[PDB]
Amino acid sequence: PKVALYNQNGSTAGDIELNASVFGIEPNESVVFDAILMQRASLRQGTHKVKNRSEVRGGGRKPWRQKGTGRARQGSIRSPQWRGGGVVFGPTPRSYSYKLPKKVRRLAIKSVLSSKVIDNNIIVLEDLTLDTAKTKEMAAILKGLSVEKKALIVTADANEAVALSARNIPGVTVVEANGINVLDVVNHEKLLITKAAVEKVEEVLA
Amino acid sequence: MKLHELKPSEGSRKTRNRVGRGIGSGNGKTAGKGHKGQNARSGGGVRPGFEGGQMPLFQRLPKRGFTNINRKEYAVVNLDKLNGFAEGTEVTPELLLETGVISKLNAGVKILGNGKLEKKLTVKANKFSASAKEAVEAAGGTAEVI
Amino acid sequence: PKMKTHRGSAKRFKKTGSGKLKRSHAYTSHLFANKSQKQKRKLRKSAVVSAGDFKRIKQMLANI
Amino acid sequence: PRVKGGTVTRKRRKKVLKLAKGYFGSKHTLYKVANQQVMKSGNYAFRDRRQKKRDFRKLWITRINAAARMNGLSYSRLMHGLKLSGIEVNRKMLADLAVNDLTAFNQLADAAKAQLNK
RNA sequence: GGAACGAGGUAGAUGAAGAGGUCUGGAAAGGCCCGCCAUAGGAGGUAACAGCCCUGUAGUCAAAACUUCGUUCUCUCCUGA
RNA sequence: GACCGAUAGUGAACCAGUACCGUGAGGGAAAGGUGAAAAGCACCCCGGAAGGGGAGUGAAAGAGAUCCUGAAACCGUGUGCCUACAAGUAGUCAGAGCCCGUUAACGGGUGAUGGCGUGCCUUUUGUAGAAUGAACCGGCGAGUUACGAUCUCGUGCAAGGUUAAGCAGAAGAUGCGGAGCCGCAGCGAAAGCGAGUCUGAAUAGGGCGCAAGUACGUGGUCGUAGACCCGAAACCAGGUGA
RNA sequence: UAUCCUUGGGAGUCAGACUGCGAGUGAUAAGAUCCGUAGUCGAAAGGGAAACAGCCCAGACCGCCAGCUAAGGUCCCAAAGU
RNA sequence: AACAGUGGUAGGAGAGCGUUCUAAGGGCUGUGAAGCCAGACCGGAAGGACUGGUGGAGCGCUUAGAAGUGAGAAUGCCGGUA
Ligand SMILES: [K+]
Ligand SMILES: [K+]
Ligand SMILES: [K+]
Ligand SMILES: [K+]
Ligand SMILES: [K+]
Ligand SMILES: [K+]
Ligand SMILES: [K+]
Ligand SMILES: [K+]
Ligand SMILES: [K+]
Ligand SMILES: [K+]
Ligand SMILES: [K+]
Ligand SMILES: [K+]
Ligand SMILES: [K+]
Ligand SMILES: [Mg+2]
Ligand SMILES: [Mg+2]
Ligand SMILES: [Mg+2]
Ligand SMILES: [Mg+2]
Ligand SMILES: [Mg+2]
Ligand SMILES: [Mg+2]
Ligand SMILES: [Mg+2]
Ligand SMILES: [Mg+2]
Ligand SMILES: [Mg+2]
Ligand SMILES: [Mg+2]
Ligand SMILES: [Mg+2]
Ligand SMILES: [Mg+2]
Ligand SMILES: [Mg+2]
Ligand SMILES: [Mg+2]
Ligand SMILES: [Mg+2]
Ligand SMILES: [Mg+2]
Ligand SMILES: [Mg+2]
Ligand SMILES: [Mg+2]
Ligand SMILES: [Mg+2]
Ligand SMILES: [Mg+2]
Ligand SMILES: [Mg+2]
Ligand SMILES: [Mg+2]
Ligand SMILES: [Mg+2]
Ligand SMILES: [Mg+2]
Ligand SMILES: [Mg+2]
Ligand SMILES: [Mg+2]
Ligand SMILES: [Mg+2]
Ligand SMILES: [Mg+2]
Ligand SMILES: [Mg+2]
Ligand SMILES: [Mg+2]
Ligand SMILES: [Mg+2]
Ligand SMILES: [Mg+2]
Ligand SMILES: [Mg+2]
Ligand SMILES: [Mg+2]
Ligand SMILES: [Mg+2]
Ligand SMILES: [Mg+2]
Ligand SMILES: [Mg+2]
Ligand SMILES: [Mg+2]
Ligand SMILES: [Mg+2]
Ligand SMILES: [Mg+2]
Ligand SMILES: [Mg+2]
Ligand SMILES: [Mg+2]
Ligand SMILES: [Mg+2]
Ligand SMILES: [Mg+2]
Ligand SMILES: [Mg+2]
Ligand SMILES: [Mg+2]
Repeated sequence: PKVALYNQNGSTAGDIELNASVFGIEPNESVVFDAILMQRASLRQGTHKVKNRSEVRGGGRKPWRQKGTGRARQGSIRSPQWRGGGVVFGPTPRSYSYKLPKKVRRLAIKSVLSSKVIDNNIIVLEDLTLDTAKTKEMAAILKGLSVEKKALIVTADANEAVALSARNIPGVTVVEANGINVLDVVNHEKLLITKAAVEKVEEVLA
Repeated sequence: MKLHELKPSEGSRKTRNRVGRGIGSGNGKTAGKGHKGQNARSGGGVRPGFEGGQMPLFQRLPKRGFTNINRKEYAVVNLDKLNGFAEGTEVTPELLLETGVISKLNAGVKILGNGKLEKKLTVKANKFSASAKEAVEAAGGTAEVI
Repeated sequence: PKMKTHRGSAKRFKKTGSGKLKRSHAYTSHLFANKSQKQKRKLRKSAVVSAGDFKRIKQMLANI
Repeated sequence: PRVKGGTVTRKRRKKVLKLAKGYFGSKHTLYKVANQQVMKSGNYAFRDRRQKKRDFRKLWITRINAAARMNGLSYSRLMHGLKLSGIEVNRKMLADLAVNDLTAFNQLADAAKAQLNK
């Protein structure tokens, strides 16, 4: 669909036409949900462990004879009902990652991109060239574009000055065109793409 | 979508059943295992196909046959699949594999005679059924053994 | 790990087009003096695994 | 993540103990016996809400019988006579009159006697 | 076996911006109203929760000595159809 | 770090492989928290001291040394109602009297007396059971995870569906990667033939076929793993002891 | 009258008890034992049979200080006929 | 709306309550967080508030996610105390 093409300063320099196959689809809310869960699951480190009765120190001998003492029968001081005993089940190191079908991955990214167009949270820029890598300048540009809350800045190639300038601002992430992902798109309110980046995204997705 | 208003597809996710969490659940105490016996025990139950010492089914019945070491299985292609191609196309095994009419080649391509063919094709294949070779030739084509 | 096929069963049974198990008959080894020709003709042919048995053994041939 | 037992256990058990206030000795103090007694109290309360309706009807009949016999009728004949007269005043109300307004009760008893003496 | 050159390791150095006002308070890092820095909004500390108080952080520097890696020369060795 | 937070997490947050136990090999604990700062209570008083009451410090001392919080069992002091003719699974429903006054409700406490009423759990044909288990209170304490299988549901794509290792990339998403896997064709022991095929001498008859899957997710169940938790007597290996 | 069948997922059960009726075993004993048949218990509280799983009556979603009945009852305990 | 139904062990099925952690959003809190104590409040249940006291720094709520997710019994284990 058609959107306003801005500059760094915040003046409108005509209207770019986005690819309707990428930016104009009906968002599939079920695949977006699946894509978010999957991505959040993939971030999990899963480094958790407990000692079962075998792994707890000691506990080899039978605490006391089977019969005659008047006590409950016990096999080990580290049996799970004992204080200081092994855990039954409990966490073990594991991955939480899984892969959705590639077509579902594509539909998820197109859905959230096309959702940003519907919500009018897509700011297509002519270019984003910070001369000096300065955070004050990046902050001024974002005020210039009325970007109050969070924002994902999307450059075509790895822009050093933009990446450095935005690094320290809370809630402002910078990615290349290839580094766009569902979770980053959905988590940031505004999506600031350059014209070069939009072309690079449309190359892959369409 | 919003991260603060996520919702799964209806019927995509159920709550897991947790046994042995009190009587109200209906799987309290015995955890749905009933009372006593081998099936209620931890690690319990007999191995698959065990009939409590009655001679098992598999063991009552005879072994049959052998596996041929040199068995050829062909990637079969019915006539209805060949209708996808336009007239004048030399339908080779490489073309069928590249277009994805067949997924794997195996011993080779056999053309079989289910469905209709209404395309003049130079079908090149390892094998043909009698009816397939007829149907290719009948509609102007050339069945070629390769 | 991967579930192991019951190899004894894989040598006796075979899956049909609609997912039934084809089987041979028992009583087809010896002692043919003690069986009628009618019995022998019928035991020669193949049969299906019954519903009750199929429930018991289906997973043992899952990989086939 | 680990879930400690935490506060849920104390909260649940304490509510049972507050329901057991006034019970004797350990039955208001200790969770296990308080729990049993609160449960038993439930069975009894359910049963007795039913028995209450039996016990009050029994009480009203006794009082109607006493008042009837002051008017020279048994309860059996009074109720027969009231049924024949088509008086549909229930036993609660008849027993209320028997205590509170015996002259009104006597009129109803006279109405019953009129039907019986037919 | 030696030298030279480069990049690391084993100590460190430098390092932007608010005691802003006011309100509660034992104390302000908190509230309210205002600034400012940011290649630094990692973190820990500080009388309650601190980018701007301290130790720091980003960035940029630094080694007498021992040590690791690389490179070049030296050095050493050597006909293959 | 969708790991633990002092019965957890290492056996060990603390002078722990210590103390303690054992001839020895060997077994193997318990035990964290004053305060922002010691400003760690000068001085007076009772007491031999301990301990306390003032005073002072502090935001707080009912933060004063196993000194943050401080549950329950358990032990006490005070007293509103009841209680010395009563037969009690201890309540419940009915109910005066007396004493109160609330999250203000056809309220709260107590309970003379009346009716009814043999705890809970387990295990059983059947248990108030003179079967089992629990002194009480607190904490801890049991269907899990991985990889396969299968079914239901969901989603994507659909006669197709899907990549694995790996490479690049935050330990990420994702891109690339089609090797491989399942399905679209079956029948037959097999050669093989193929909408059929096998049996058979047979155009016969009969068997099995003909006339939506797949990738991923949640859930149910199954397999292999200790596989819901606790429990033997024993077996074997290497040591330690006259 | 509203069940029934088929396919697939998940079970539990394989100690039963008494009562009536029909039989065996026994001694035409057993609260015995073993079948058949129906019920109840099991897994069913309520009313009756003093008390009393299995008998008689009857199936408790919850509330009521309404009413009619069942078995069983109506002198007093104890509701209703001296 | 009408009509009918709603005892239940093993067991199947469904709908929910609460706990810790995470994400996102939105809040509370030294003008007093969690915890603890008390109450005559609210919901069909699991449970949830409100008020006051103690406490002295953290914690809800919404939606989704993940589980060391719920104890009264194991002659259970440890502690305390009868
Ligand atoms: K079950
Ligand atoms: K320990
Ligand atoms: K008292
Ligand atoms: K009583
Ligand atoms: K005994
Ligand atoms: K046929
Ligand atoms: K599908
Ligand atoms: K599954
Ligand atoms: K299992
Ligand atoms: K019988
Ligand atoms: K409080
Ligand atoms: K558990
Ligand atoms: K116990
Ligand atoms: Mg061991
Ligand atoms: Mg442990
Ligand atoms: Mg059940
Ligand atoms: Mg239980
Ligand atoms: Mg049991
Ligand atoms: Mg049994
Ligand atoms: Mg069983
Ligand atoms: Mg033979
Ligand atoms: Mg924790
Ligand atoms: Mg607990
Ligand atoms: Mg009644
Ligand atoms: Mg400095
Ligand atoms: Mg100031
Ligand atoms: Mg504080
Ligand atoms: Mg603690
Ligand atoms: Mg420890
Ligand atoms: Mg010694
Ligand atoms: Mg205090
Ligand atoms: Mg403190
Ligand atoms: Mg304390
Ligand atoms: Mg007296
Ligand atoms: Mg007397
Ligand atoms: Mg017995
Ligand atoms: Mg006794
Ligand atoms: Mg026993
Ligand atoms: Mg005992
Ligand atoms: Mg206990
Ligand atoms: Mg031996
Ligand atoms: Mg020796
Ligand atoms: Mg010696
Ligand atoms: Mg029987
Ligand atoms: Mg008997
Ligand atoms: Mg019969
Ligand atoms: Mg039973
Ligand atoms: Mg029944
Ligand atoms: Mg009865
Ligand atoms: Mg009775
Ligand atoms: Mg019973
Ligand atoms: Mg009547
Ligand atoms: Mg009477
Ligand atoms: Mg029911
Ligand atoms: Mg009913
Ligand atoms: Mg279930
Ligand atoms: Mg907490
Ligand atoms: Mg409060
Ligand atoms: Mg648990």
